[PDB]
Amino acid sequence: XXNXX
Amino acid sequence: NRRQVIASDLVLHHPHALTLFEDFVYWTDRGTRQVMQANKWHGGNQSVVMYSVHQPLGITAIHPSRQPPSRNPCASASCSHLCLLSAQAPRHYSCACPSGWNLSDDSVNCVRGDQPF
Amino acid sequence: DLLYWADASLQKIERSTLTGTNREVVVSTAFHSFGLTVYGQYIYWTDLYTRKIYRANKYDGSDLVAMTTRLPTQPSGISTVVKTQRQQCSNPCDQFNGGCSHICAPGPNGAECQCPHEGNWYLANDNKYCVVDTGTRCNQLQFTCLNGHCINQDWKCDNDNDCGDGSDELPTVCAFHT
Amino acid sequence: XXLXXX
Amino acid sequence: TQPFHCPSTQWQCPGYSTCINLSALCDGVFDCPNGTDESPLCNQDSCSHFNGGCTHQCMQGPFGATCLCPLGYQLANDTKTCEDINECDIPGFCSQHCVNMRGSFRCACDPEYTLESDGRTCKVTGSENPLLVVASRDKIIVDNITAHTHNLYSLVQDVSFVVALDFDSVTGRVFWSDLLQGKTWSVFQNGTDKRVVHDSGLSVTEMI
Ligand SMILES: *[C@@H]1O[C@H](CO)[C@@H](O[C@@H]2O[C@H](CO)[C@@H](O[C@@H]3O[C@H](CO)[C@@H](O)[C@H](O)[C@@H]3O)[C@H](O)[C@H]2NC(C)=O)[C@H](O)[C@H]1NC(C)=O
Ligand SMILES: *[C@@H]1O[C@H](CO)[C@@H](O[C@@H]2O[C@H](CO)[C@@H](O)[C@H](O)[C@H]2NC(C)=O)[C@H](O)[C@H]1NC(C)=O
Ligand SMILES: *[C@@H]1O[C@H](CO)[C@@H](O[C@@H]2O[C@H](CO)[C@@H](O)[C@H](O)[C@H]2NC(C)=O)[C@H](O)[C@H]1NC(C)=O
Ligand SMILES: *[C@@H]1O[C@H](CO)[C@@H](O)[C@H](O)[C@H]1NC(C)=O
Ligand SMILES: *[C@H]1O[C@H](CO)[C@H](O)[C@H](O)[C@H]1NC(C)=O
Ligand SMILES: [Ca+2]
Ligand SMILES: [Ca+2]
Ligand SMILES: [Ca+2]
Ligand SMILES: [Ca+2]
Repeated sequence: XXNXX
Repeated sequence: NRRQVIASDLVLHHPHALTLFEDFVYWTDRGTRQVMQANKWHGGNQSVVMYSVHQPLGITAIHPSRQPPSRNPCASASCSHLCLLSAQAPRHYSCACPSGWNLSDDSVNCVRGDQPF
Repeated sequence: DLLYWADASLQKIERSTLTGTNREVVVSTAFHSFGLTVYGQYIYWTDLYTRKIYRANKYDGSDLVAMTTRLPTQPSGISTVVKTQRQQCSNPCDQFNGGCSHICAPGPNGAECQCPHEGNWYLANDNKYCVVDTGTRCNQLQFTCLNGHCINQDWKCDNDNDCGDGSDELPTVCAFHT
Repeated sequence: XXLXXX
Repeated sequence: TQPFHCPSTQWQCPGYSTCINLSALCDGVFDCPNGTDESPLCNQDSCSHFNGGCTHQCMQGPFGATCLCPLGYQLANDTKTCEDINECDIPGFCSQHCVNMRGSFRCACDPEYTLESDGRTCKVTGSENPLLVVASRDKIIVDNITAHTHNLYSLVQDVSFVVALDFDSVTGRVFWSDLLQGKTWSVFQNGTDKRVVHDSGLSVTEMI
């Protein structure tokens, strides 16, 4: 998964 | 004597079944689809035993220690069909018989029930 | 004086002393933790996965509850609003801009100073003045005025101008001079 | 996950 | 060299550099602004009036007598009494059977287990191999737990939806139920000789 907001 | 092993914790999502061993407790989660291990007294030393693609429902630990031996009072019973253990002190066994059968007054022999249904 | 950090991949929140010695896990399995704050006895963090705000005891993570329901749109960032003044102390930068040109920050020992964002700057005069790095320096006997004009340190703050802009006689250096 | 095993 | 404190017969109030001598300690009112000039227990007893009142062992430091309890005992709410802790009340301190003793504990466990070198942990007396079996949808996965290592393999070949599991020690057979097939099966732990137990009458077997 991504780690951005 | 009610105690909490794991509580107020996010390690549990939708746990289904558990089994024990020496100072360890194993359980399966249907939410995260993984089998877990923890200390059975305070829930520490946790780790993931297994990841499963499908939901893991059942779990058992196979070992003789999980299956302690004892005397079999039912082994001396004269009950026909079913002989079920019981907690009553004098005998610790009780005769029973399947669906559609009649318990005779002998308390050990059963006869098929011919009544309609 | 403890430092708390939350890892969104290992999925746990940890604490340690300000020197980073005593690592401990205050709460394991904290999900996809975004920014975290500490107030009172509890620590509060926002989770990107379950879209909730959680709390737990700051020492052992025992009383873990969710502060809100499932928020509609994935909260991010959290802080605490407090009315009481917090640990006030006297900074050295108020007095004559900490003895520096324009920008200073209170460091562990005295005022600590830095140059602006834009420009090929470099530090001079015990790193208290900001000048343009023209590829030139002056030796241990010349004081450096601003813009690079550098003259012998005896005239430095002699209550007489010695440069093209009066940089030497600025009060920033003459506030405490020998 | 729902409770019913089905 | 040249120490930055007061050596010899002086003691310093923490939070300050104020040095006071051996007689100024707890001389009266809390003179040091931090309150460390005096302590709540300061010279409660001289550690000479019948062991200073402490039930086991008194000793006087800079701030008067302190009561010592032997390893296992605990200082009571009243500081001068040492009492026995109930080590069996802590859950899991003794694995199976705990007996509280005077400043001590006793442990034992069932004949299937043997107590370890430490008098708390009990381990299975037989070697065998602790075998963990988990019911995934289309596969019955069995783990061979040994030396902190898990080995995964499939017990049986033709299951569809297993929801429940158990085993019989006498015959060494694993019992499981299939939700889609509506049957209960029994097989040996090596995957051979699978038999049907219930072929009808089962709808949703939650547990066995
Ligand atoms: C999988 O494990 C089971 C565990 O029971 C094995 O069953 C056991 O197999 C042995 C050898 O076939 C049986 O011993 C034999 O017993 C007969 C009398 O019944 C005797 O005449 C032979 O000389 C021999 O001793 C043993 O009884 C049997 N256990 C039970 C409880 O039935 C099975 O063989 C294993 N399968 C594989 C493929 O390894
Ligand atoms: C995980 O296991 C470790 C030991 O490997 C536990 O750590 C010790 O636990 C005992 C009993 O509470 C303490 O007396 C020791 O001081 C602990 N030592 C260390 C190195 O921490 C630990 O408690 C277990 N996990 C948790 C969270 O309970
Ligand atoms: C779990 O693993 C152990 C170790 O590999 C297995 O024990 C061996 O079993 C074979 C027979 O299949 C024996 O010939 C070896 O002597 C055994 N070795 C040891 C170290 O005991 C054991 O069979 C496995 N258990 C199961 C049920 O799969
Ligand atoms: C000790 O005594 C005080 C005052 O009676 C009481 O409030 C406290 O709970 C006691 N603590 C213990 C652990 O005995
Ligand atoms: C002033 O001159 C003395 C001469 O010994 C020292 O160099 C001192 O560091 C100087 N301080 C300032 C602020 O100019
Ligand atoms: Ca849940
Ligand atoms: Ca000058
Ligand atoms: Ca005093
Ligand atoms: Ca005791």
